[PDB]
Amino acid sequence: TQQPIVTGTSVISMKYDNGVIIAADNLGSYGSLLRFNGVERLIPVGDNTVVGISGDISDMQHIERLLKDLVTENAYDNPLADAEEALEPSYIFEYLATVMYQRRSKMNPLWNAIIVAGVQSNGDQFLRYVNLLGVTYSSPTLATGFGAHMANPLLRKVVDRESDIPKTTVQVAEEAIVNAMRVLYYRDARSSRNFSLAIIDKNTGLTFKKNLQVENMKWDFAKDIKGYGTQKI
Amino acid sequence: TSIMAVTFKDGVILGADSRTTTGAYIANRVTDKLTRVHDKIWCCRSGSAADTQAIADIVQYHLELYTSQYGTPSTETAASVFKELCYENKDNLTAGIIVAGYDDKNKGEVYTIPLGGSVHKLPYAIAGSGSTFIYGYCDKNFRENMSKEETVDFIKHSLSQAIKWDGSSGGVIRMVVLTAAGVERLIFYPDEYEQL
Amino acid sequence: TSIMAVTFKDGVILGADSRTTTGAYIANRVTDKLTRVHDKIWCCRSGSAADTQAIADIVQYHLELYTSQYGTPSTETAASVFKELCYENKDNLTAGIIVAGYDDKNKGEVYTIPLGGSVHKLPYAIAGSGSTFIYGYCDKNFRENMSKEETVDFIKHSLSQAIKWDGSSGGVIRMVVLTAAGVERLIFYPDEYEQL
Amino acid sequence: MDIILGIRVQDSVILASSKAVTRGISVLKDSDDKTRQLSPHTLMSFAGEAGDTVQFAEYIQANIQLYSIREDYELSPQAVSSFVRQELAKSIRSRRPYQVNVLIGGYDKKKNKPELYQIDYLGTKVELPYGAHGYSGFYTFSLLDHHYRPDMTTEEGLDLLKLCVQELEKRMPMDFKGVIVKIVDKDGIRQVDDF
Amino acid sequence: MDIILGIRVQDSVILASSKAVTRGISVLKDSDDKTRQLSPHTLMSFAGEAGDTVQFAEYIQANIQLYSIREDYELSPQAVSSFVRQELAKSIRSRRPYQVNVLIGGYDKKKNKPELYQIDYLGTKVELPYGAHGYSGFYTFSLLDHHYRPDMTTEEGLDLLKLCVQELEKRMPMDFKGVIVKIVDKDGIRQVDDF
Amino acid sequence: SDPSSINGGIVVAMTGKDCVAIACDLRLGSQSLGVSNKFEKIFHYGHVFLGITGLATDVTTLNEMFRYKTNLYKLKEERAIEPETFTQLVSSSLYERRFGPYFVGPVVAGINSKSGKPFIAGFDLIGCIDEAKDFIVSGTASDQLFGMCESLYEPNLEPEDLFETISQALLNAADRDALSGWGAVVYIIKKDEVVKRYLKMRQD
Amino acid sequence: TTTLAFKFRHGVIVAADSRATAGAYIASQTVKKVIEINPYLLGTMAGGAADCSFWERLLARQCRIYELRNKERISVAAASKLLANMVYQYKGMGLSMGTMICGWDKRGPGLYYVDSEGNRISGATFSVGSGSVYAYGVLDSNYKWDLSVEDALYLGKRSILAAAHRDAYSGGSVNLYHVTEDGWIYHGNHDVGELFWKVKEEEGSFNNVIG
Amino acid sequence: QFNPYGDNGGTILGIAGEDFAVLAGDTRNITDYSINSRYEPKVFDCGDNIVMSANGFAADGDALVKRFKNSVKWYHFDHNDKKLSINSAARNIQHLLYSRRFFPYYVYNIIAGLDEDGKGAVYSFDPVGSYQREQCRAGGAAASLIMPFLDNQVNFKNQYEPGTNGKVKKPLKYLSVEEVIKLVRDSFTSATERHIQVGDGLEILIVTKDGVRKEFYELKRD
Amino acid sequence: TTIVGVKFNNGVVIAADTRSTQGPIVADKNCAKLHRISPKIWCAGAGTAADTEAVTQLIGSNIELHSLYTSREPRVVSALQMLKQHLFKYQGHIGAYLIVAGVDPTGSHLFSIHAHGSTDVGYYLSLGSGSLAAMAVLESHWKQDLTKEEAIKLASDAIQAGIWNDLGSGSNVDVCVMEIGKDAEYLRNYLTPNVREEKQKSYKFPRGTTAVLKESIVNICDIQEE
Ligand SMILES: *[B]([O])([O])[C]([C][C]([C])[C])[N]C(=O)[C]([C]C1=[C][C]=[C][C]=[C]1)[N]C(=O)C1=[C]N=[C][C]=N1
Ligand SMILES: *[B]([O])([O])[C]([C][C]([C])[C])[N]C(=O)[C]([C]C1=[C][C]=[C][C]=[C]1)[N]C(=O)C1=[C]N=[C][C]=N1
Ligand SMILES: *[B]([O])([O])[C]([C][C]([C])[C])[N]C(=O)[C]([C]C1=[C][C]=[C][C]=[C]1)[N]C(=O)C1=[C]N=[C][C]=N1
Ligand SMILES: *[B]([O])([O])[C]([C][C]([C])[C])[N]C(=O)[C]([C]C1=[C][C]=[C][C]=[C]1)[N]C(=O)C1=[C]N=[C][C]=N1
Ligand SMILES: [Cl-]
Ligand SMILES: [Cl-]
Ligand SMILES: [Mg+2]
Ligand SMILES: [Mg+2]
Ligand SMILES: [Mg+2]
Ligand SMILES: [Mg+2]
Ligand SMILES: [Mg+2]
Ligand SMILES: [Mg+2]
Repeated sequence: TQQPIVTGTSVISMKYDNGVIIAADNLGSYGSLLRFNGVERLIPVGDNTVVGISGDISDMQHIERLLKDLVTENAYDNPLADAEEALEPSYIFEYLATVMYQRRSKMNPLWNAIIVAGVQSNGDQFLRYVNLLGVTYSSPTLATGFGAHMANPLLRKVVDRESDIPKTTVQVAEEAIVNAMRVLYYRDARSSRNFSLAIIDKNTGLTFKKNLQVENMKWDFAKDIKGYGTQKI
Repeated sequence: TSIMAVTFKDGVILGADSRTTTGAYIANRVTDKLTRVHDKIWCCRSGSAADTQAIADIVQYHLELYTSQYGTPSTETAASVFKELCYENKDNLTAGIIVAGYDDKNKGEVYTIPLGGSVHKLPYAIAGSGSTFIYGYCDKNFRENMSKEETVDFIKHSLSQAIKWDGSSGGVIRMVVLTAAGVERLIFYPDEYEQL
Repeated sequence: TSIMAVTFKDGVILGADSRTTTGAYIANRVTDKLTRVHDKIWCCRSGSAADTQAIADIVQYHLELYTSQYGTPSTETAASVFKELCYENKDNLTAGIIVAGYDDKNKGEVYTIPLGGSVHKLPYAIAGSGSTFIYGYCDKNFRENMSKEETVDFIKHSLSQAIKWDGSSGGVIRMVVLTAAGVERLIFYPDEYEQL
Repeated sequence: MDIILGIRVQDSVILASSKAVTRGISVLKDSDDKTRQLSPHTLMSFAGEAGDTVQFAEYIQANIQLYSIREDYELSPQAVSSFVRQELAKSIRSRRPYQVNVLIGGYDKKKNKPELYQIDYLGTKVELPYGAHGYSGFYTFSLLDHHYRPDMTTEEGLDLLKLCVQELEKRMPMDFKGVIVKIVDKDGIRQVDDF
Repeated sequence: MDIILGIRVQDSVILASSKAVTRGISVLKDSDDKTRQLSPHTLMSFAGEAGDTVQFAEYIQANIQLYSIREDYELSPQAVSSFVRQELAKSIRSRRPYQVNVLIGGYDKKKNKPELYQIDYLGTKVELPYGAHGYSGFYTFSLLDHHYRPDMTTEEGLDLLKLCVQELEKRMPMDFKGVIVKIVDKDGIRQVDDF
Repeated sequence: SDPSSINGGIVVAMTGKDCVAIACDLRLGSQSLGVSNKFEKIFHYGHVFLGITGLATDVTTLNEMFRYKTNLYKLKEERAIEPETFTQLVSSSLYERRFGPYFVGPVVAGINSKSGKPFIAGFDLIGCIDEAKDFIVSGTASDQLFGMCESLYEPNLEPEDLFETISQALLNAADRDALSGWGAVVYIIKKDEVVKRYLKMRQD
Repeated sequence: TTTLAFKFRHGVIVAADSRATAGAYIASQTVKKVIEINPYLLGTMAGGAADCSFWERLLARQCRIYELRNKERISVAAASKLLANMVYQYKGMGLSMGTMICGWDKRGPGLYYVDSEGNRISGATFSVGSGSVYAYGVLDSNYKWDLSVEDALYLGKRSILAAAHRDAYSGGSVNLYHVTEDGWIYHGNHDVGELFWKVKEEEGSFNNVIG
Repeated sequence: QFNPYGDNGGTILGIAGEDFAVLAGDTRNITDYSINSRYEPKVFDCGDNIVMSANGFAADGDALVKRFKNSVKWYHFDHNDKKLSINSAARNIQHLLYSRRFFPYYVYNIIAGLDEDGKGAVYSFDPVGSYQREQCRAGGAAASLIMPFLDNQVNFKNQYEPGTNGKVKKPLKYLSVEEVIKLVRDSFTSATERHIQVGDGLEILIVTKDGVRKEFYELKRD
Repeated sequence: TTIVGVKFNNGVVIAADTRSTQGPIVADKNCAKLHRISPKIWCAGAGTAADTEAVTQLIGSNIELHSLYTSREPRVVSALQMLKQHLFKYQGHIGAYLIVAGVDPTGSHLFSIHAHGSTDVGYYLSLGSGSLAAMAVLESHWKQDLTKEEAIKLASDAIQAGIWNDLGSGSNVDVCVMEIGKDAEYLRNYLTPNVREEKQKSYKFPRGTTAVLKESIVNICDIQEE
């Protein structure tokens, strides 16, 4: 049993017709202090998987090392390591899910919420969640922390059920994710303007975008707001 | 919350962020924490929103009644009324208030009233959760008898840093200029102050 | 405690106050918080004195053994050993450590290791109770590729403010300069840094 | 206090109450009468925390006696039981509630019927053919559920009561030092001196 | 369990132990023998938490019986009492201590003397002319302090024991359902079937 | 410990075609112990019916209170109180004890004598009104009653059909609740006749 | 829960209700609280269903290997003791069991009470569970050694009914068993709802209840 | 302090026919007042004509099912591809559950299939392994809403034959699979109305001698 | 609960869902969360249901007496001030979280009120367990210079977000539009996207199915003449 110290906030994601999108801001908070501004919380595994992590950053860095070691170990005595016997999103997820549940069962958890996004060998989209309790679930849209409360409602307006996935393009899906990140910057007190975004497509592969910023923000209406009720000046 | 009041040559300027939080949720991102208790006596509010509103409303009532009987009250008098409420009800209140005002005789004055209900008259004052991160910056950069433009820049730069580091602070930077010329409201948006 | 490490053109400089406290009593006013784990890899210590000493001693042992087998370790390697101890024993430790070192290949490098045991490589780092008060000042005044004299002034001014506002910080300002030229120790007394 | 029982038969109400008073590991008395006559044809037994019990019982007694003098008329057992319930329902939301459970046994001279009321400290009232407070009913209700008829004689009611007491004396860990038994009928209230 | 008494007279040791077993508000048994014969001339009565009591007593019994077989010799009551004390002093600093208090009554055939030992769950041993565990001694010691002589006969010891039990039955709030009485002398151990 | 489940009990009400029905169990207990099988929880003030679940002392107290208030209403107004008006009186009376409340779950049922419209309403222990079109449930088996009512109920039932529906809802809910049962009563209410029926059920 | 068992002239009667509760919610009304250890041995369940079920089924397996090893059926005393020692290891750990071990062996009919506290008691009459207190009244008043099998079966059935009526956590149905020297005999499942009304009419009892 | 348990909501229902059995469950997964998934399967085909659902704390439910599927696999290896009977599976599951008596699987488990005589079978489990065969059983969040309805509509409880007035009960006539699925759908539709953790979808697994069949029905998404 | 408030060109609109819960159970499927303080001052309430009802009826009563005393139409700031001072006095124990909106001689107004007595001003607001889902919609689609039709759409879309994504919210959407120079229109059940489907079976019983012991006529009439 511990408490989280340096933390990362929401990770958000969704499926679209040819793949998946995932995003997360670049902040490492220390309670109410916005301490570390250059923290990458999306970690690619090969060219077909991206693991997005929220929660304790020290435990994130530990998981990041486990994944790096997993790739090394998979290549051992494996001539098809870059082909048929490469790591799949489903393999990577089940491994983490196994680790998370085992750690909670020893009353010493990895204080994280994780979303594994990727595309399988057969072109199928993979998107599944796991957390410190070992709880797992899958949905067309997935989000952690505040994203669950604010992002999911917006992303579910695009993909409300399974049948909406083929009807959703990459441009529409990215637009929805970027909008959600803006909303989280308006409303989450432990968020940052700077974020990373990753697209895993079955045709165009893995596209990893860094140093993105929330833009097209609405603040001008603030000038007209005066006092808390009766004040006019 | 990041609030400050700074005296300068022509008077005094109040400054504040616009963020109100319930834990990590931002309940209001365009809050007005600079509130008027008299024509040229304003206050900055930090702590409980309900407590500080209830106090400021009572003070505005007292000073309105003072004015009807004895004419325009001094900034010191306004600070005393705030103090009396904050001190006598210290067990039940969570309010950190900065009182700032302009007289023609006394010019610009700033009084800070922390949690206990004590009063401290200062050349400038900072308060709120975000003030912790700018004690060094403000102490190094503050000068007496600054110009209006210099003081606006000083507050802008200071609150910019407070917002950058404090999660409980954010949104727009509101300011209120108190001089003989009158009362001027200023606003500065994220795109402006973040790039400083 | 106020500690910091700053990279500059010729290498890296570590800085620290000299105060150790048991509550409000100053148990030692001339403490050396800048400690050596290898010839040109030093660390700044904050938190528990016992914990940070026990850690630094173990690290110095590991790097001494590393050197006997594999030659001079990198600053990253030293930071990794610190991390491994701080992370794996996070439940029982209270240690905030900044690791700083000079290579000829990598030049000056700074790694900060807060409570959780996470590692963060930075151009400069601040830590300790007194660091809170200078986040704004340091962010505004830090530049990359400063000169030795500029960096000494930057640390001196920064820790001067941290000491001014933090009760847990005080005494002398110790510094350690890490360059190709060697290892230089500096000290600055209250009469010098208070008047800044 | 510990055990208080009540049974309404054809023409009377029988109340059985334990004799023991206890303070810690010591029995202070073995002949305590846990009852007060509220009126000539109304008897109230009681049990609860020390002090509260007697203070409440005597307070009720004084009020009913005052009513009797003022009107020169005896209140019906139903009216008395309702007065008592209101006092307890008032008590439960007071600064310090009376921690008392009572049984009210009375003979209504107007209807020519015996009546038994069970009232707990919350002000929960119920009219019953037989009743008990505390852990008493747990041992006795199975026998009463089996043997009770509404046309029983007073002697048959006493025999069924002996059976209930015998079961208590076998299975209860606490020694309550026997019971004082009282019968309420048309001719008033009397005590069974041999039980 | 509740009351265990012991008295050493001229030529014997008398142990009196309550018969009741209780789980909550219910008496499970009223004929429980809270004693084990450790050897032909050594008897141990016991009382404490459920399970612990019998588990410990039977564990001691097995060890003494094993010693008897191995050496073809009966241990003295003093040697047995010391063995028991060490087991309890060992137990008290264990992960889960035996919550058991015991009395050991034995006749030493070598010295031709009866001996009574009182040992509590901590491993506190004392040799006595008479003793008790729990709240028992609080009621009985004043009578024993008054009436006891070391030259008493077994019949006089039994009469003094009846007096002690009569006082318990009057002033103890709990019904312990009488006592089983056993006498340890030169001829061995026997039970008084009428008490 | 929980005041709302010490004594146990349930109440359910339903609307029909030009009729309403209200029903309750007869149990009064002290936690596990069953004390009375004749503790009726439905009262009436003129043509307005009130069922009350929860702490029995408060059930009895509130009945005596609303009898008091409705009798004064009638003397001053020179008419019987209507269900809509009584519902507001119950709400007012409960909220006046906002920070020292009666631990009850009241249920109003009746037909407006002027409009002829069937009316039911439920309350929380502090006065919040739930004015439902279909049914109201209250008591220790409220979850059970919700499941039964939500599946068995259909609108515009005739009195003799409504009787069977509400009875089966009560009986089967009570038989899945340890603190409810020991008998049951059902009131069938029409504009100018009211029939009361005691149901035969298992006594355990 | 109400379970009882008593020795008598012609063996031992074993009776139990069938209600399982989860707070105020009635989870089940068809619980077998009597366990078939072996054709000459029965075990009752009270408190924790999982605990009682697991440890008594583990007991039955212990008793079986005893028979293979020793060419002899285990005694009631030995069986009860194995259970008691098994549960004693986990004392204080949170186990919740109240059981009776009923059978016929070389010493005749045998009846032992065993619980998770550590008690192991031999007796002619027992009743365990929340409703035991109601059952004891009917047992103690009507129990004799010279009881016929017909009357003895009714007594155990009537005693459960008394508890099922009053105790909120007891009810559902009554399961009856008769243990002889030729083995145990199941005497059916009896719904309390139907049984109550029948007994009320035939016996005249429960006059306070209307039917 | 770290709490190793959670509540993922969900409700399940098992009904045994004369020569068939159904195991139904909603597809909604939740924490507190949030929805995690509107379609997260909860009832599984475990092999040997056995279906299983472990409702409550999803992480413990997933682990138990995973372990039972594993137990079936090794039962084939160790005993010459012998078919695991429903009664044998039930007993095995008790031992899986009681192996964690002092750190339980926080789930309420139900399995369904056919007995060795070909008749429908449902078994119900508590978190620590107490199990029993049942004809009708709901588990999870809205179990208390559904079970009283099934007592009435499956076992005809409190229902008597008109004209006799309480003297003669309604006879226990068997139900078809089509009649059972109607009761399942009405149970969940009613539970959806009054329970916030129930909704989104309903997945039913039907087991016969022919094998395991699935049926899916939408539920309200509010 | 999801409640929202949205300003527009010539007025203000508020909206709410219709679900009431006790734990995981739904007590009322068609609850009315939109309250009338005065003819053109309406308020949506979240939190403790009795408290939002009681505090609204009280302030509305005092607002009516004030309007009669002053011979003026009531103002929103009056209702705002009276509500906050009442709630502040009870230090959060009265669990009323309100969105207060209306039109008066001063113009159109929109405020929020919390249980401890703090008020906030805005062009768009949201309260309750579904406020985050609703605020996500408002932050995504709100703009300056909205028309009446656009504002009603935005408000109901914000409530729907709560209905679908928050388990504490559900059933129907209620709306009230307050436009300057017009009567306030209260649109009860503006949307109905959660009608229950037809049941597979009818559970109407045969008459005589239930066992009965006694029957009797209940005398509801008064004491009769003659
Ligand atoms: B600021 O953070 O001090 C701010 C100033 C306030 C006057 C608008 N206070 C708040 O945001 C407080 C909580 C708080 C946060 C950080 C430090 C101290 C206090 N919030 C509220 O009072 C509040 C929140 N949600 C609804 C209503 N009121
Ligand atoms: B500094 O305050 O972090 C300082 C640095 C230390 C490495 C010399 N630590 C201390 O002074 C600590 C207490 C403490 C104060 C403030 C923040 C965190 C910790 N003191 C000790 O460890 C100590 C005190 N007295 C005797 C021995 N050790
Ligand atoms: B009985 O009441 O002791 C009964 C016996 C058990 C073998 C079915 N126990 C229970 O009903 C317990 C709760 C309880 C009630 C009263 C006293 C002690 C314990 N419930 C369960 O064992 C249980 C098991 N699975 C689901 C729900 N409840
Ligand atoms: B919403 O969730 O804020 C809603 C708004 C209300 C005005 C209808 N609140 C409720 O549904 C509350 C939730 C709640 C539950 C328990 C304590 C406090 C609040 N419900 C009730 O107030 C309620 C519950 N049962 C009956 C009547 N009212
Ligand atoms: Cl504010
Ligand atoms: Cl040191
Ligand atoms: Mg900020
Ligand atoms: Mg009572
Ligand atoms: Mg019942
Ligand atoms: Mg019962
Ligand atoms: Mg009962
Ligand atoms: Mg639903």
